[PDB]
Amino acid sequence: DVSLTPSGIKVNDEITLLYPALKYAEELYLLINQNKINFIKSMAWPAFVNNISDSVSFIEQSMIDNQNEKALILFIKYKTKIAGVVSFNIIDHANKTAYIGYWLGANFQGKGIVTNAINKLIQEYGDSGVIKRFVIKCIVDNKKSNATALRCGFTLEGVLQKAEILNGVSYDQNIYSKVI
Ligand SMILES: CC(C)(COP(=O)(O)OP(=O)(O)OC[C@H]1O[C@@H](n2cnc3c(N)ncnc32)[C@H](O)[C@@H]1OP(=O)(O)O)[C@@H](O)C(=O)NCCC(=O)NCCS
Ligand SMILES: CC(=O)N[C@@H](CC(=O)O)C(=O)N[P@@](=O)(OCCCN)OC[C@H]1O[C@@H](n2cnc3c(N)ncnc32)[C@H](O)[C@@H]1O
Repeated sequence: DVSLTPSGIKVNDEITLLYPALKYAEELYLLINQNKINFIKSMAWPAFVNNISDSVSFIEQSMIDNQNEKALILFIKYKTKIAGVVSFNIIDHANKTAYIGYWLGANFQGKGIVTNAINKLIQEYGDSGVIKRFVIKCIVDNKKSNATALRCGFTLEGVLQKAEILNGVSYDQNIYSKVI
């Protein structure tokens, strides 16, 4: 499979999902910083990304989790730029289940980048038999994330009451799955 390269997973001509590395810390940090105000509306961690050292620490932990298959954290490269992150936040091997996370900088939204990334990951891990069940959880009022889940052919399974806390406030999540 020529799409599986040493540096990452080639999705298409414009998108590669990069294995984390320290060389990305500066660009990743700058991207998060640029999007902090908007990102704080949908995720709990951006509020606390205050220096490049925070992105270094995130990269170091992500590499440890990747090594041990606890998670799969990938940095989305679109053309020449880091565009965001796509992940299996959790890989449950015993139950062949992966829980998916994602974000894109504002300048990279509206381009199908995360939908293409997710489709590629499901082909690679799902059609190979490693993962049987893929899961997306997202706050009910997160319009774009819900649209992405549906665009990727996931099915709504239910609503998880008060399941995600942002800034001390609990929000309901939709839980979506795609089963192989
Ligand atoms: C959720 C998030 C990743 C969605 O980004 P996105 O760009 O809409 O993601 P997709 O890859 O699904 O792209 C779909 C959009 O691209 C358009 N598009 C353009 N080219 C496309 C292609 N090749 N394929 C599919 N869609 C394409 C679609 O029309 C759609 O745009 P629209 O919203 O104007 O209808 C983004 O809003 C984000 O990062 N938000 C903040 C963080 C966050 O909420 N994360 C998830 C927490 S649950
Ligand atoms: C997104 C989605 O579909 N569902 C939701 C809801 C859910 O699953 O509970 C979700 O996963 N939300 P999320 O904010 O938290 C993940 C932990 C859940 N407890 O992660 C979003 C992205 O941010 C990345 N990410 C996390 N920390 C990061 C950091 N410090 N720097 C850069 N990227 C980071 C991460 O790798 C992922 O790709």
